[PDB]
This record gives sequence, C-alpha cells and structure tokens, in this order.
Amino acid sequence: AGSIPGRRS
Amino acid sequence: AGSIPGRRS
Amino acid sequence: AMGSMERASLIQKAKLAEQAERYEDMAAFMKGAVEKGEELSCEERNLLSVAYKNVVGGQRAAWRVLSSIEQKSNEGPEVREYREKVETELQGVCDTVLGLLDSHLIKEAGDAESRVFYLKMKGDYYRYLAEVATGDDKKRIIDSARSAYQEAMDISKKEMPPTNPIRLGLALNFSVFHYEIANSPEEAISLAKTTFDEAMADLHTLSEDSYKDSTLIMQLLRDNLTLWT
Amino acid sequence: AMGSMERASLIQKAKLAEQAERYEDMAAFMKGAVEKGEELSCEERNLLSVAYKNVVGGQRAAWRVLSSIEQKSNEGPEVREYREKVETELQGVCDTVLGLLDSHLIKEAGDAESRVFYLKMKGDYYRYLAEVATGDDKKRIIDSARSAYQEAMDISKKEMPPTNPIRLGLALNFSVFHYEIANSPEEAISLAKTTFDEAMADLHTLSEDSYKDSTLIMQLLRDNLTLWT
Ligand SMILES: *Cc1ccc(S(=O)(=O)N2CCN(C(C)C)CC2)cc1
Ligand SMILES: *Cc1ccc(S(=O)(=O)N2CCN(C(C)C)CC2)cc1
Repeated sequence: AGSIPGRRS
Repeated sequence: AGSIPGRRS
Repeated sequence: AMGSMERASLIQKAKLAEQAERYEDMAAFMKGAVEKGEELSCEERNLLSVAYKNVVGGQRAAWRVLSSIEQKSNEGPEVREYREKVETELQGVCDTVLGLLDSHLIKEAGDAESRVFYLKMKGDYYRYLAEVATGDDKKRIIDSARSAYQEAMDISKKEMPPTNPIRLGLALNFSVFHYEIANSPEEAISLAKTTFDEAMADLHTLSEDSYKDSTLIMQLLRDNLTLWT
Repeated sequence: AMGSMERASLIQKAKLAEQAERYEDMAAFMKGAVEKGEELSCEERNLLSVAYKNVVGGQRAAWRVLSSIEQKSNEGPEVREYREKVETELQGVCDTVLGLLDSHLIKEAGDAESRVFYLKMKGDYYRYLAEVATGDDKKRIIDSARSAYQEAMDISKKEMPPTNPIRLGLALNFSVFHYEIANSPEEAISLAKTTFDEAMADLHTLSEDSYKDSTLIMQLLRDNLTLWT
C-alpha cells in the first residue's frame, strides 16, 4: 500500500 | 571518467 | 542552531539542499525557518514536508530492514541494539516535526489549505510513530493519528473541492492508515473508492494543469485499490 | 564515541548498517573498529572502504551540484556559503580517513595486499581533497595523492599478479587521477591501456570466479579508454 511519496518539491 | 565505484561490499 | 540566519536565507538554502539531495540539511533549514515564528506560504509548507518526509523515509526503510533481520534471528544483542538506535532516532525526528506543528504552526493556520496541510502532517508523523510502537502506548499513538486525520478530513470535505490535491493526498494517506495501522481494510477500501469517484466527477471543472495534478494522485488511490481488491 | 563497544560488535553493526544503507553509521562503526588498534582483515578493510566511499561520494555529488549553481550565478552569499559548508564537511571526512591511515593502519600493514589497499585509499582521499582545493595548496595536495598512488603502484607491480583486483582498481583510480586532477590525459590513457593488456595476458591463469572479479574491473578500464579516445 502506498502513501503519497512526498519526497520531491 | 569513472573510478572504482567501491560502494557495495 | 539557525537563529542567526535570515529567514529568507534558510528558505533559499533549503531549496539548494533539495537540489543537492541533502535532506537532513534541508530539514534543519526548514526547522530554522519555522522557528522564526511567521506563518509559512504554500511553497514553504511543501519544502518543510519534503525535507522531513525524506529524512523519516530513510529512517523507516532502515528500521524495516533491521526489524526483518531481527525477526529472522528470533525464528547476540547487536541487531536489536542497532534496530533500537535507529528507532530512537526516527522517533526523535517525528517528535521534532510534531513539536513544530504544535508550536505553533497548527494554531496559527486559519485558512483551510494550511490547516488541512498541517493536520495531514500531524496524522502522518503519528502514523510513523505507530509503525514502531509496541503495546498499549501503540493504542494512544494510533488514536492521535486518527484524530488528526479525521479533523483534516472534516475540514477538507467542507472547504475544498474533491479534486484538491491536498484533499486527495490526505484521503490517500488516511486510507493507508486504515489498511496498515488500524486493521480496517474495508474502511481503507471504502475511503479510497469514494475519494476516487468523487474526484472523477469533478475533473470536468479543472484546467489542463490542475487535471494533471489531481489525476496523478487519483492513480495512487487506484493503485492501492488494485493491490487491496 | 565507540570506545565502549566490542570490536566484534562494531564489525557486526557495520555490516547491518550497510544492509540498511546507513553509511554514516557504517563509517562510524568502522572508525571505532580501527581505533581498537588491531590490524584489519581483508573483509574488514573492505567494510571500512565501502563506508567512507559512500559517505564521501554523497558529499562530492552535493558539492558538484552546489559548485555548478555557484558558477552559473557568477556568469546573495547563500550559494557560496552552503557550498563552503558542504566542502568543509567533505574535507573533514577526508581528514578523518587520512588520520586513520596515518594512525596507524599503513605503518602496521606489512603484507602487500594490505599495504597497497591502504595506500590506494590514501591516494583516493587526497584526490577528493584535490577536487575541491584552490591554488598552491592544491599543488601539495595533488602531490600527496600522486605519492601515495605511486608507492602503491610500485608495490603492486612487484608483489601482485597483473589481474589482482586491488592492483587493477589502483591502476584505474591512478589513471583517473592523471586524467582529472593532474592534467595528464596521455599518462592516464597509457596506464589504463598497459594495465588492461597485461591483465588480459594473465587471465588464462585464473579460476572462473577470479576471472569474473578481474574482468569486471578490466571493463571499467575499457570504459574509460572509450571515453578518452
Ligand atoms: C500530502 C500532499 C502534499 C503535497 C501535494 S502537492 O502539492 O499537490 N504535490 C507535491 C509534488 N508532487 C510531486 C511533484 C509529484 C506531488 C504532490 C499533495 C498531497
Ligand atoms: C579499490 C578496490 C577495492 C576493492 C576491490 S574488490 O575487493 O576486489 N571488489 C569489491 C566489491 N566489488 C563489487 C561487489 C563490484 C568490486 C571490487 C577492488 C579494487
């Protein structure tokens, strides 16, 4: 299950 | 130009 | 640490640190910027979130590797000791982010976009605490994640369109909370499907660029639904 | 830092840190193991080298990103200040590795395999210092890299077969020194070609597993020759 990656602006 | 990567044992 | 650096310089250096893939530096610059005491703009909120998501993402990946080795070894003290060290570090980063949100980002956030953004962060960092928690303290941590996500959901449904990317990402991450943390897979599936369907029905209102932003997150909801059903 | 942990526990934790991709931890564990004062085995030397090559490799990649932005901006003080911060950190890691080699890894290394390994490291970390050095101090740093690599080369040619992987990797990295640092591309090309040809002529002596180890590094020499000619 994936959450928002959220690692690039 | 590449040196030895050297980043994995 | 960063008290002597100008706010604008901390923001500029956080952007440089992102380009250099120096995420611990990025997070320290954005912590310094938050501690200046002014509210954050949309772009600055994103820099804060990206910095800490990368730091804690590396810690979580390391904790999972170590936890797997430790569980296999239970099928000397070093694997447990080192898993504990990484776990304590991870908890410290989560506590730092939660402390920024509590002092004083959330209380000063009055527009729905900022308040939902910070409450989603609060749910996420309690969720990362819950991933490593063991026992009854796990219960209170799980409830804190749930409560933060639920308040964000309530605001988002009242104040934002169903395609808003923060509303979508909040629903995605709350559905992962239900599936992975709260042992509520049917609630996870329901929330993901309702969120996807209500966004689909609002796509016609969007520009080409907003359509791209919303459909990207919708695909993540679909990817989870495919794995879960 | 690590004085209270057993040597064997530091080694075990360095291996776990590698699996977890926690290279700063890995390097701190291996520094602690070196500082126990005993010589390192072949496997332990490799753990020390892998840990620091990953730490300094991330710093070098960040320094190059920042140096590129800084040069473009010269076509506020923040880009230079942050490049300087990363540069100082990088120099500190190189100085730490050089200090371990000088106190006391090299002087206690009597077999050719260990002595060549440590002298190749010494050349590499002076080379990384040279990459960021500016001016006449650049000259003395370049000479220190050259001298370390040359002593390693002299021992390797006397004591190891031309297919030995450490001999090959030393020649590869000394050729990169010539090409990138010393402004001697013809010396780089000559050394890479002679090393490749002399290894090729010795492959017939090797087992299948040793053949695989040597040919992998030979391909790196060939890849540089293709880029340089
Ligand atoms: C939780 C969440 C954070 C941010 C967004 S976003 O601002 O719409 N956006 C950030 C960057 N983006 C990358 C470039 C793919 C994805 C999401 C949505 C939700
Ligand atoms: C400079 C140098 C260091 C190490 C070697 S090696 O021990 O023969 N080996 C290490 C691991 N390996 C990876 C798995 C590809 C490559 C080289 C040679 C030269």
